[PDB]
Amino acid sequence: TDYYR
Amino acid sequence: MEMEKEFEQIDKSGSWAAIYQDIRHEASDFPCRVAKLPKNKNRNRYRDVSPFDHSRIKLHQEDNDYINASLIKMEEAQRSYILTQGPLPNTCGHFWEMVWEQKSRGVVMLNRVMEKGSLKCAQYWPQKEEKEMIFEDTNLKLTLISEDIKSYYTVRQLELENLTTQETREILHFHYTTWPDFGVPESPASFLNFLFKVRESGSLSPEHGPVVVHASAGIGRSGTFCLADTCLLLMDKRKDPSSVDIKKVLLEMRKFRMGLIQTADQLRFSYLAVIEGAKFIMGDSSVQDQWKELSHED
Repeated sequence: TDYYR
Repeated sequence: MEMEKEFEQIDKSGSWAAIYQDIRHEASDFPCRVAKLPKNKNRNRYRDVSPFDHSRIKLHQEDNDYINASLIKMEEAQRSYILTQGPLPNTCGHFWEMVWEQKSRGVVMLNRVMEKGSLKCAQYWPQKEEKEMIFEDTNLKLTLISEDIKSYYTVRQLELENLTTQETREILHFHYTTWPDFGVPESPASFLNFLFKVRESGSLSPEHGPVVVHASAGIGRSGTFCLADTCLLLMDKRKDPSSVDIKKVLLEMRKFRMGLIQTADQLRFSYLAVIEGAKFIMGDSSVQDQWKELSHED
């Protein structure tokens, strides 16, 4: 896998 | 120069997005080789948030010394912080191993286990005193001793025991429960009331190891906590408070971990927090009592 931004 | 006159200038122009985008462009870029290694894929919560090789915390084991954590060493302010991600189900043992080895006395949590219907952090501490946690991989035991619940935050007393060495240590857990992801706290008063509770406990003292600060990624909300705390220390040992530039302090912090402060509004908040907090540091003891009343902790 996931992305924060 | 001077933060208060700079604040009013940027708020009138409405250029907070431009000032923040300039910090991102000027931000340091160092390698994250160990973090990108295939064996460490399941040790990272997010693909875009990794620690730099030069400032990463190493575990004291010959197998794999990796943990998504960084040591922010502020030389002039004489304070160090460890910023880490919210631990994963397979990294809770590593998290507590880091706390033991680095001799930390306090853990600051700025998120909730579940935010906006999604899992942001694992339940790494026991919720019940009769249900203690044993981390078999690292040979550690954790027990909840007591908890002091307020309206927007909770202070927990935990006992961490190393089963190999038979030693015991008291860890204080400071949990801010009302700070949304990519958001800002309710008011500078609620933030500062929390920050000074952490300061007065003795967790930030150089007699102990660095305080562990985390959120989900350990960059946004965590960067705001550390930026505001460092800026307040600097205007107490310089004897010229107006010389402190928040942008230069943030860029110095970004040399140790990527993406500290995630939005333009979080940077704006850091300014408000430091301006309001400067009053106590200057010598006015009564404002600490005013923060407690405006925070509505009862």
